[PDB]
Amino acid sequence: AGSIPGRRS
Amino acid sequence: AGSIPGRRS
Amino acid sequence: MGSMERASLIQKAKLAEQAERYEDMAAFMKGAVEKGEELSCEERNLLSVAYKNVVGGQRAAWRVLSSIEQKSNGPEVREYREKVETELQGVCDTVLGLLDSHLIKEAGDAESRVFYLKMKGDYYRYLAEVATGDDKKRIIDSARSAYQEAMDISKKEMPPTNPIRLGLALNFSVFHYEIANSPEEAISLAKTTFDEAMADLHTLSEDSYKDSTLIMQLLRDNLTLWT
Amino acid sequence: MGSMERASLIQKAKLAEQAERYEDMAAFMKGAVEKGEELSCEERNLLSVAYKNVVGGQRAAWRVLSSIEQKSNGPEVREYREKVETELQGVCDTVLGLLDSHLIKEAGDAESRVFYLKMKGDYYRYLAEVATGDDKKRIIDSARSAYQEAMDISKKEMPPTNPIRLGLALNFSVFHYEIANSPEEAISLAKTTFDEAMADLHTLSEDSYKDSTLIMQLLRDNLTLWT
Ligand SMILES: *Cc1ccc(C(=O)N2CC(OC)C2)cc1
Ligand SMILES: *Cc1ccc(C(=O)N2CC(OC)C2)cc1
Ligand SMILES: [Cl-]
Ligand SMILES: [Cl-]
Repeated sequence: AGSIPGRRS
Repeated sequence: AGSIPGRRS
Repeated sequence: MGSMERASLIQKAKLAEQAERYEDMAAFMKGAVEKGEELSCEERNLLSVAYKNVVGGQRAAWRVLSSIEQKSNGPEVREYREKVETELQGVCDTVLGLLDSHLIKEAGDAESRVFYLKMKGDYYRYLAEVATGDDKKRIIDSARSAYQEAMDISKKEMPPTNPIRLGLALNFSVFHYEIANSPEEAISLAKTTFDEAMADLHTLSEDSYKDSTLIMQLLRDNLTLWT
Repeated sequence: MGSMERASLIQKAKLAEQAERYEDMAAFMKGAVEKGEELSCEERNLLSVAYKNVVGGQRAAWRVLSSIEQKSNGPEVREYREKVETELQGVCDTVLGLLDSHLIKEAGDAESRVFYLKMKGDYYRYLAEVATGDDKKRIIDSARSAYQEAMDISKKEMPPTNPIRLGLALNFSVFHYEIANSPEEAISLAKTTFDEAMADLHTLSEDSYKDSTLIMQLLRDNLTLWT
């Protein structure tokens, strides 16, 4: 189950 | 130019 | 970071991201927040990316060690899992402290207020992942309450395709599935979120369409895993 | 790490490796070295893997920032490159301090002494990568001298297929090519190393054959890039 990949910005 | 990948042991 | 200019902290956070130095990036953005000014859209993203990466590495390590620890059931594996767990809890507490002092109370626009409240739900969710004792229930309710307040605002103030609204619903659905033991609520939220966004796509530019459909696919991936 | 048992430090270094927590792994192995006992073959590898990963991340970040800095030619990019550079130099100095106090002087067997001296050459090579001023020449000679002493021992005491001997020659050839501006010496060393190992492969078991041919391929890859 994936949450938001907020790893790149 | 690659040295030894001693990243796993 | 009190002696460094706010703009320099922001500049160095961007450099640290390029260098994949996420601990530095988080310290720079923590320093920027503590200057006391509100954050722009771009700055909020820098803050969020930095701490997501830091805690993301800690969660991955905690899961490795928790798995080893469960297969074993000396004190070393438990001791080291505890060390990692304490360090993760400290990072979550730091982020929650930034939101509480004073990002959330000064956030009046829907886009900033929903963003910070989603953050609050996420970092309580990370605390809940490792919680066991007398406060696991209270931590879960703290996550639910932040997500719920963010949901209420986003439904009132944002279009169904807004990426923050979509990412909030995605993570709240993961909260329902993984933390709250409510898989039916998780599936219902993801499906209603997906369907209402689909019906709003006709209003978007080519670039906004790409942004929204990307996150809708993440909802779809979860539904495929859950059903 | 003075209050933790040597065996617990070793155990936790292995756990940290599994968790990809290389900074912890290096601190645990630093604590193990400082117990004052010699290190076994496996323990030497743990020490080496830990610090290679830590400095490997720092070198990658330094290269990103140095590239940005050169494209720019405010003070932020230089300042942050300097910060990363200082942190990298501190890690190299720490490893070099462990070798000097007192791993190398207590290492009498060829396998341990060549291993530590190769380490010494590597961490001076990393210092040379970022050096500019009055000591760049002296740092390069410190790397060359450690590699050379290790080479002399390995040629006298190890078979041409020994993986430590092969990895030493590989990295010394990279030193020649990248640091000493001696590409012909680099190519000659890699080719003579490869050829002498090929002629010794017939003596090896299936598993030793796999170990040696793996590193011979790294020599071959470099020769392909260099010629
Ligand atoms: C909560 C949240 C974060 C990020 C987005 C977004 O637009 N994303 C994820 C990736 O960049 C971080 C594309 C939406 C919602
Ligand atoms: C100096 C050195 C390190 C490691 C080896 C070896 O046998 N390797 C590289 C990988 O594991 C670290 C396979 C040889 C020489
Ligand atoms: Cl520990
Ligand atoms: Cl800096």
